[PDB]
Amino acid sequence: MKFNPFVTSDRSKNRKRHFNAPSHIRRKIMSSPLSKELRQKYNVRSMPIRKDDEVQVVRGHYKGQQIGKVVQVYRKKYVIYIERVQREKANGTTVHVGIHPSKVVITRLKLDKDRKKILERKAKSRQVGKEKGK
Amino acid sequence: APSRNGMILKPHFHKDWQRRVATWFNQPARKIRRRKARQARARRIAPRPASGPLRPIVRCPTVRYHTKVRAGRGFSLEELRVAGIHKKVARTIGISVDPRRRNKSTESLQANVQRLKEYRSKLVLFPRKPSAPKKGDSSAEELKLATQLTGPVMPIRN
Amino acid sequence: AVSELAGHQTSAESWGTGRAVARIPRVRGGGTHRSGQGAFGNMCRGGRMFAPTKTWRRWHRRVNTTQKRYAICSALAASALPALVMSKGHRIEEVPELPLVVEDKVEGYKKTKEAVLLLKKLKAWNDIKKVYASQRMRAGKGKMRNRRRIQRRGPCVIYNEDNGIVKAFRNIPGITLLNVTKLNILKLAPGGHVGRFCIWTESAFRKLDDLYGTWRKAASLKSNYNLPMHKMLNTDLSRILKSPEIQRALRAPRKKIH
RNA sequence: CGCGACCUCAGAUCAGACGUGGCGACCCGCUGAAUUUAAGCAUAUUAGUCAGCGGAGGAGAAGAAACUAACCAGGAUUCCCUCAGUAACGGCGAGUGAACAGGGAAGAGCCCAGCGCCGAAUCCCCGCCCCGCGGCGGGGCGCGGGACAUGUGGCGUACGGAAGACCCGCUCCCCGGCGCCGCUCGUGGGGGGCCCAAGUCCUUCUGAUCGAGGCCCAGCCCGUGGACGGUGUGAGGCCGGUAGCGGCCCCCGGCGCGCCGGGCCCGGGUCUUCCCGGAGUCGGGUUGCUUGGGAAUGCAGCCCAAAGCGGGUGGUAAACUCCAUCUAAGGCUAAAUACCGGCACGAGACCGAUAGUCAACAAGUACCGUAAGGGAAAGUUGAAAAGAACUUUGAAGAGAGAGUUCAAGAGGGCGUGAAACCGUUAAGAGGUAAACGGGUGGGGUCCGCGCAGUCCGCCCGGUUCAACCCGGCGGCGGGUCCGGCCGU
RNA sequence: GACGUCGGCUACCCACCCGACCCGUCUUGAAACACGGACCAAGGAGUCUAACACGUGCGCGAGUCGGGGGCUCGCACGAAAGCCGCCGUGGCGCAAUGAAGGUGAAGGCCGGCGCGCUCGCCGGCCGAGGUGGGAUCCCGAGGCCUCUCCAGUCCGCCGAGGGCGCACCACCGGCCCGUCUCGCCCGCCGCGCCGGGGAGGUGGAGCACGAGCGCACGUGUUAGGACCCGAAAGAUGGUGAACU
RNA sequence: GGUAUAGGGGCGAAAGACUAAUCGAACCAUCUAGUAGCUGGUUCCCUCCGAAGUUUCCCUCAGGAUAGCUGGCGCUCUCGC
RNA sequence: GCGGGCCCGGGUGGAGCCGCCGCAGGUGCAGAUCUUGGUGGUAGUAGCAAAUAUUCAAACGAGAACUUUGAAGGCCGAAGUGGAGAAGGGUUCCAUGUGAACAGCAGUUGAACAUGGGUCAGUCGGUCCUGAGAGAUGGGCGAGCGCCGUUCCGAAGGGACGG
RNA sequence: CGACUCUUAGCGGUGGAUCACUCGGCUCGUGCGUCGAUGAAGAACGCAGCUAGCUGCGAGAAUUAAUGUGAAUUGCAGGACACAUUGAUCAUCGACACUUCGAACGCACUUGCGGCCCCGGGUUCCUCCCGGGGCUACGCCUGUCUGAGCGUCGCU
Repeated sequence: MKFNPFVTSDRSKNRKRHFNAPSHIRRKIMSSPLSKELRQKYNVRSMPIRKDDEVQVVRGHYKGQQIGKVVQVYRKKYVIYIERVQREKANGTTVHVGIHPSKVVITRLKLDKDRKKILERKAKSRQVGKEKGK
Repeated sequence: APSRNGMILKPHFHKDWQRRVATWFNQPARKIRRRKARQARARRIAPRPASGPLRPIVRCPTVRYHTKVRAGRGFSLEELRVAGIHKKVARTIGISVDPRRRNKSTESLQANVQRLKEYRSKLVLFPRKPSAPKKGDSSAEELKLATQLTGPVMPIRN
Repeated sequence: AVSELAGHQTSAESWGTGRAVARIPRVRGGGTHRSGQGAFGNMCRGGRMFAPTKTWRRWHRRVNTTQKRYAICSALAASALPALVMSKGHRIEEVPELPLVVEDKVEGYKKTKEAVLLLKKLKAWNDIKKVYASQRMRAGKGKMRNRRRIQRRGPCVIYNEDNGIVKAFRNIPGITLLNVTKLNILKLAPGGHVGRFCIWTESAFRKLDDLYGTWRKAASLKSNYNLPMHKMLNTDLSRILKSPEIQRALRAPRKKIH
């Protein structure tokens, strides 16, 4: 349960917050889990997805072991477009079918100055929590 | 219209009472707020009693009761003078003082004087500064008890 | 309650006799859809509900302290008698003894895993097992009114003092923690059914006597309270009916129906 | 014949500040009815209420007795219970209607005029220097001005005060700056920002699982975390979060220690001598409103109009006589109190698009009236537009193929698609309008039989063990209460 | 009797015989030439608060109570629940009768002292009276018997008859308060325009060994919008001379 | 065309005529869900019992109160024992 | 199942629902000239009849009685069915394109729809002046918002020549 | 057997009823409890590449500066950015800015007429003219300056 009197735990308000959250909050919301190897190495459970990360689709019709590069992140649609998850329209042109980040696993991270520090902060907090538990 | 021996009654619901109905759905919240304020005041006055200033022994008018003894508004000036306590210093020490009370009988005066004597006997006066000046109690009876007194100080029992 | 201004915010006047309308207060003038429609009535569209709900309805009910003590004492008494507990749906088939008294080391527990291990060892884990299957979706508007999920009640746990037992028995679904001094009838008899499966600590079990007292001793924790007297002592009427004393003064029954 | 002071009175785009209006849920001061009741109606009731006007705050008002009581007395104001639907008011009808005391929430007391003492010892403005200046202060230097003797400041105010005598004990309170150590209760004060546990494990359905089964103990791991939401269904472990005296980085507040500049020579008790009271105000007559206040509770225009062992009150008018209780005509003050407006939150035995606010949507919007004002209707394709490429008839709207989708038997007002009503197919029938009840018959719709349905269920005739013993285990009942506990 | 034959009371259509006027309402009287009514879908009208009266259920019981407040929690479940020298300040009841000053519910028997004077004063005893009807309980002569005659304790059923007599009804008495009449005595800190007592009538919502308090439910009566809709009117504040 | 007279008011060669399609008292909002002894309506089934238009009083006569008719809850007793 | 109603079978539908023990209610419709919305008979019916009148040929166009052009016959007959304004409307004005909806038939047409363009001032008017009138300051009243009044209980010209 | 009419059933028409969903209401409770002449509430008019309405903004007009976060906004192009760079978008917002009416303030409300100073064009202060910048509303408090009185006075 939740005991803080300032948390909502209400269907209408939570849905309103989720569907009206700003762009920076939606960035955190659209987070995807890391692969087993990346999790073991960086000691990070999950990271927000980026524009050009390698990724595998886990759930859906496009389920497979292909490691496709993300093409873009449509945060207005709460979805991402990846390299080869696409379907042909009536006129033959291909269009990328959106895949939710929660149904996708990151295989390779795009490491930048901000990405490395986010990973370091998450690993440090994880280690501190584990030490407090021990 | 009356019907077969009903009580004759006159309800007072001829005004716009529905506009002035006062609900009590805020009663538990009000009780919680009062409790929080009381605890905050007690933490504010760390060594002072939670209840507050000492109250004198007082009897009741209206011969209906005529026997009950309750807490008074404050100690009378004559009672303070007999006890040898300055009226202004009593306020700073924590003695309730009101200047309107009279003193007709000697029994109440003597009882209040005895109560003041007992209060000064069991009063621990912290010094103004850490280095104890005159009239300040010894540090021996300061570390043992630096806590508040729950309930009224020296409660009155009939 | 509903808003007091509901329905009467409009300014409607009734068209008198001489027109095909049915003498209903209708909206005055305008070039809109809501013009000469009908308002201020319970049967009209929009309108105002008959007898609007008011906030000062007598929501709360007062119950006598002695009656509440009687009810909670009856619930504690019916916590025994495994027939009632089983009929209440609690699976206590493997419980070694229904007045399940456990040591005081449970208060020292601070881990839900330790709590689960204790429940499994005491064989009360089947009730939580049943609660897990009982987890389901509620029917009706409760889903959209913050009551979406429902589940059965698990075994209650009574503790003398909180030393971490509440923290340990908190993530297990259905478990309700109760202090002996602050027992709740609404949790001891959920739904008005007197049966309940409870797990006591040694200190709480011993403090029950100091809380309620026996028939020949006052409570000593409640100022003036004693256990209610029995209307009849020998409750087993089957034993009474076939006793020699009664049967010695009975006529021969007639079962030769004509 | 002018100049120089003062009192009254004007001009300034003189120097520096202030008020105007809005909101108005709560509050304060006025004005203020009628529908209604009385089964009519005029006093009454609705009602100091609606409407109207003015004025502020986060609360406002009130507030420390010209009090309550008659008791062995209590002792500011405000709020709750009770007093109490009581005393009392009322065509004594309908109806109206307190207060004292008691128990609680809170609790804090004070300051002037006058009387008097001090060399006006007081205050405001302008110039310079130092600190500091985003709620313009402190000190110093100015024969620089002004206000004030038609009274500023210190002591001092009803609980007495002041001045001397000489008994007692002794020497800290506050303001303006410069810094410093402890992150200061929801258990780290307030605000912001970033993070912290565990299966997408093996089969099986589906369009998609979040479904079902199993996985060293109901099952695998976490659990101080099994709230919630999203994700192609019903997810503790996919994600955000949730729990936590969990972690990190900033800003602000107060509580505490050091330094500078200062202001500050600040008491209690006994005795002696003096002093001490707000006027067109109280009060009386009056009339109008109001009140439970009734030979007048309160507020008032008018007239009369004071006194000081005086004045007010003591719920029946007056006179005499003792009592009890306060000190009006001056002022300040948080707390418990109210909050349908404003900012930000939490919650529901509430309604779920003719319901809930008028307004779930480009709602006080469209629109109507010259105007004050009146005021709607209107949610849902799909998991994903993947929103029907292309061929063909037609000018086109519209179709026929083909295609996407699990599903268009979901095709842009598209989820589910009922009734009234209509078109078409199939059957039946038809000159007393149609329709209905009771009783049959005929024809159809399918339903249950059957390629006989003679439905079985017990007793009797035509591969091992009960019967009977041995060993072990478990259960029931019983008395010599046998022995011990238990128990009235 | 069994591969185009069976059973389907009910529901689909049709035919026949009998019966059969359209619903709701006002009304003595409706099918009415009385009123509302084309059809369908959604909404739609005895609610809530307060005061009572009665009945029922529960708890306690000459007591009963939680109103308000306080102590436990940071509210998930909780604005819940537990507790209070507050346990009772306070409400109801345990005492009523008068306008009020006020008063205020028990008697009887026995012995004695005054003249037993239907009156007063001293001690002991019984301690809510009596009659009639009273559900139930007690005694109960005796009878019924038992394979034979007697004796005979036991388990019985009936049991005439005789009693203690719940609750309740009728009546007779008794007691408390107000009032009327006739009357005789008591007490003193203050001997009076003092206080108290008796008998006989009468008025009271009274006593006569109690029954109330809290909660919940049902019905009825009211004040509130008051089962729903409906006026002709009245008042307050604003807008209109673009028509006339 | 401009202007003045605004609702118990204006204006009227006077018709109770006009005052924004309304005038023997205009329009908008509020009191207001004003009151009605008077119309109309008043939502599922089964079972049991089951009425009155009569008494007297009321500025009472289309209505109430009071008895009467009725239902429910029981209670005290007698017995084909 | 007397009955209120309920349990199965089939078809559509795609995401929540129900049984029992108790509690609570904004809990059951045939009517109220009931409120909202939709649909019928009437009914392809009444009607598309006020102010004399149209005809021929061609063009565009898929489509012609209503458009355009040419010709013929007519009416308004200079107080007009003409040419310009004021109030009022506000893009209705112009060109091109379309025929989804409107022009109670139709339309290739329109004041419809979609695109683009358009109003040029010392001399034409507002601006200036005052008329009937309205309305501040001074003053008075008013509980108050404000009202009375425009010379009335005003120290009412801040202007000018010369020195 | 026709046509029309009546009933029932399948399918197909108008209609959006029922059910399931809900970024919305209603009610209760908690904390805070803040407008304005340094220009409030409200109104008008403008601002996007394509922009009508809502919302946001004010000629710096779909937002400027700074802080936090860290790779987007998106209906299409354009693209700025090197996301090893204060650096795209968002939130915070403490700096800057904030058109015209409106208590609304030079007089009136037509968007018309002005006055007192300064600057630039024009000038060589030369008064016109043009443009820009600051003041010019009422009541009232303290102080300052200039004034009136056959008001009270003292000298000449």
